[PDB]
Amino acid sequence: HWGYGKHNGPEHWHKDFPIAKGERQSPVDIDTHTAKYDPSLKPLSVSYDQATSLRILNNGHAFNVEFDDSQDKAVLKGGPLDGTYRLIQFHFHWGSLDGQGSEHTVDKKKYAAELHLVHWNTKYGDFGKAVQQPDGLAVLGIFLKVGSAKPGLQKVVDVLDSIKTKGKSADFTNFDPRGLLPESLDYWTYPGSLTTPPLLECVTWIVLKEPISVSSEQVLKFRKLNFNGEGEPEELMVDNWRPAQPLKNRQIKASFK
Ligand SMILES: [Zn+2]
Repeated sequence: HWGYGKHNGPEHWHKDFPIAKGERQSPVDIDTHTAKYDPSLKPLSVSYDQATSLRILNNGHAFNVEFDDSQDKAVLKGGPLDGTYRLIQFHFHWGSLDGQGSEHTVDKKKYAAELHLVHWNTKYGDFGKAVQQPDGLAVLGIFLKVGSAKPGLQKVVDVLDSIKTKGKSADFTNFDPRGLLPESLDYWTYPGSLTTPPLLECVTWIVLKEPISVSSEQVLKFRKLNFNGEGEPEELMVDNWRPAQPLKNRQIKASFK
């Protein structure tokens, strides 16, 4: 099955998922000088006051913090979006060392990690229908750099030892994703895809300009996770990022100058 090794990593995915070589694949390099400032872009509306986290899952490629998406309780709107998108889960991508890990890059710079808050368009009723539509998902992408600790991340870090291996989950209630946001909501946006199989071309990407700072100790705990299941040969969950894909016939727009 697909993964992030020599034998099954991103450069192999096209064999099972031919859309990997499609016209709107993610992630991409954000060339900051080429991105067009678009004064028509609205401020992002992130409304997470009523978010209900339920559970955290090691799915063998990342860990997902899952939310109750049975009502409009944690929603993204505004920005480049028309309508309302409900938060279903967040997860991260990260590296074996601090010099790589992000999926998007900024003028070819790689960050230590990247957070993806995944939301689906309520006009399609459920996530599985949304991913079949070109405007089905909105993913908020946030870069992580290593420096000061992110206090709001620590609850996530300190549950990872309970979900070390693929298929483990743990109760994860009352977690407030507002604690993972940077101060500014300035953003880049472009049309793209999920960055994991099935690589569906259903995403409006919203990538924040300002990274959050996490500590080296926080990121080191991410790197103690395992891709493998319980008892299997240990293969650390590191370098679970897809590299930048061709931009093709797309424009990246900036909300800011
Ligand atoms: Zn992701």
